[PDB]
Amino acid sequence: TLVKQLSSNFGAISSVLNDILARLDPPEAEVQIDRLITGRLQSLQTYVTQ
Amino acid sequence: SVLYNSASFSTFKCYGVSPTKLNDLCFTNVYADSFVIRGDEVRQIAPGQ
Repeated sequence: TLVKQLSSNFGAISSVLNDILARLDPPEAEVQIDRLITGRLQSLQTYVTQ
Repeated sequence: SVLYNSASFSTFKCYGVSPTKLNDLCFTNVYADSFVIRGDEVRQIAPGQ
């Protein structure tokens, strides 16, 4: 479950971070990276809590 | 670079990608579509209007 969770867009432009970085401009990038970071963090915390 | 270094045009606002480094991504398909309107309605070329 933890590994698979990496494949979800979490509301951003695209799941794959190497494309979000390489597509949008930085001042725009921060936004689309934000939801991705928060989603992956919350997944990691659920994992460690169980 | 021909299109985005020709400043003669009036609006260049790109969605999901960015102009200056559009010369970086390799694309599946690109569709060119053209039409004629009044210059009031450049706000109606917009997602959600």
